Amino acid sequence: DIVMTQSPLSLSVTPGEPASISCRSSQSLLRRDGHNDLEWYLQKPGQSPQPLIYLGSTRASGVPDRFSGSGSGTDFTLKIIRVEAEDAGTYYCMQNKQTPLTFGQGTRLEIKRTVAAPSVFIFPPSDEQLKSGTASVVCLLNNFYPREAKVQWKVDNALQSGNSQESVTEQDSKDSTYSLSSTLTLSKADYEKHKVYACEVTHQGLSSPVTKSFNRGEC
Amino acid sequence: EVQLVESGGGLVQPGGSLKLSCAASGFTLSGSNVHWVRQASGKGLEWVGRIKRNAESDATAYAASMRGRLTISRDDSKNTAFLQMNSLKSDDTAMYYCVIRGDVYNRQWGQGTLVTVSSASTKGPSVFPLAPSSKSTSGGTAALGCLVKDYFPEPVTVSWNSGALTSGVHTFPAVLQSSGLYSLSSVVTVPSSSLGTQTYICNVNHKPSNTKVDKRVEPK
Repeated sequence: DIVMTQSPLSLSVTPGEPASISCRSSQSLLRRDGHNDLEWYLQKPGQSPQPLIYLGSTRASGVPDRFSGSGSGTDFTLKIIRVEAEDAGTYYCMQNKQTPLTFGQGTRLEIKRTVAAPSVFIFPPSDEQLKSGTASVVCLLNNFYPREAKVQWKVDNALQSGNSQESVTEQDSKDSTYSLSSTLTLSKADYEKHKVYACEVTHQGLSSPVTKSFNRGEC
Repeated sequence: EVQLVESGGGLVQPGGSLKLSCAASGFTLSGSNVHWVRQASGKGLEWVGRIKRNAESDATAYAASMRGRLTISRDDSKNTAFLQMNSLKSDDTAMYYCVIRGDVYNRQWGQGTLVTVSSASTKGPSVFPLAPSSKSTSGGTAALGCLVKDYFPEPVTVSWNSGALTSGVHTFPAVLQSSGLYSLSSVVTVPSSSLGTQTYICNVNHKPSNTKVDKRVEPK
């Protein structure tokens, strides 16, 4: 099988600045006609891969001037002359010379933007969830940059360790930010045994960590 | 119009079989080479196999990893391509994509169909509101949502106000809980001045268990 080695595996570029991705083929992809059996795909968050370049350098329909494929034989480059927020996603090179078709590891393009502190919201268990015999406390960290964020949970000043799960959305295609949900799982009996539910957030965009809390039974 | 309908996916037990379908609309499949590519959650792209066009003797090739477990065919009378996968293992769990290599829909990929190879049974989700309150207000902005808990397998689709509400929406990736069941939250940030007047419904559909719920999220 032809091996496709992509480089780098990730990069963070500020909009308006250029981006370059390398792809090395283990075998010659050069055709008799001067082209190469090399393609470039972009996969945006929550989407299928989409063609960008084929025949090594031909732009796919609707793909703008700012995107270019170059190289020959074994060494390939995808260039984005001017990076845009919409470009956020994973880029893959692919050989279509022969079967099996083979792809590179993929390159995640992060759109670099200005540091943005999260907006923090806390949701007690719903009365309807409590009715079903279960309790989930949700802490929301909205629209922040960079993605590195830390959430600490305290229940009556007791640090919670192992009873929470986090989920981070992919980089937003428009505003270049991330969002995080942290869920604290407890039994209804434990939820009812305590008063203060606190979510502590640490992020580059906050001078000091921010705490959002509620008291069970509004107390 | 040009379209690629994908189905035949879903939940299957280890050792089981699945027949994926790739239905073409607006163009004739017999004139195109149809490929299949998979992607495990958070992973890269892996070619599975292909079927060449009629003018290319309907020639089939398959990935070495899928060692004599695959059968690609076409029903030209139905204008559909099929990927038959036998003796499925947990590592075959992935989104499977139908890829057209031809005149129309050239190097374009279908939306894909998710294949889950697991011994766990289907479970419809519980849908709970994440009501807006003072604790979920920051300045002149309020956040609200829906907790989509305890379902299996993936996927779950969530929309707001039947697709009319999209701005400020974050449907979080599902996290697999210790129970072996998934859970996700879908949230919206809205103006707080709209809390008592505008209605916010979340439309949840877990197709694997035929669970569709329209849940109104009200303040307090």
